[PDB]
Amino acid sequence: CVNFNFNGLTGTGVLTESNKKFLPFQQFGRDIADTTDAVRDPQTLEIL
Amino acid sequence: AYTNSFTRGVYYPDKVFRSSVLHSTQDLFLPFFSNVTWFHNPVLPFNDGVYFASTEKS
Ligand SMILES: *[C@@H]1O[C@H](CO)[C@@H](O)[C@H](O)[C@H]1NC(C)=O
Ligand SMILES: *[C@@H]1O[C@H](CO)[C@@H](O)[C@H](O)[C@H]1NC(C)=O
Repeated sequence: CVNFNFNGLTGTGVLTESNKKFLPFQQFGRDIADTTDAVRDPQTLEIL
Repeated sequence: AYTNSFTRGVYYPDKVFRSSVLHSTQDLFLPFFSNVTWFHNPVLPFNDGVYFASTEKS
């Protein structure tokens, strides 16, 4: 459990290795109910 | 000249990922089945953004 602040967004949660395939230009995920779901790490090209 | 913009002019309004979702968003878009000016170097206005398209062979 970490309090995290990615490029422009901030939150609290656990970051885990993902299973999704973000596009090269996509940064922040979003669930159906307008909630942040996944992020692109600014340095490592891995989706969390 | 004029032409029909059938269903063109849709652009990702942000850098946000969404899967299997129907999202409602309001912004500047090209209205469906509207008039688009067709040219064969005139100066044009830039009121609130411009969609530009080109067919090229050379
Ligand atoms: C950012 O820098 C690190 C080392 O400081 C490097 O390993 C990484 O590949 C770099 N990322 C990009 C996208 O250049
Ligand atoms: C395009 O222009 C013609 C006449 O120039 C007009 O009859 C037509 O309604 C226009 N298209 C739209 C979608 O308004």
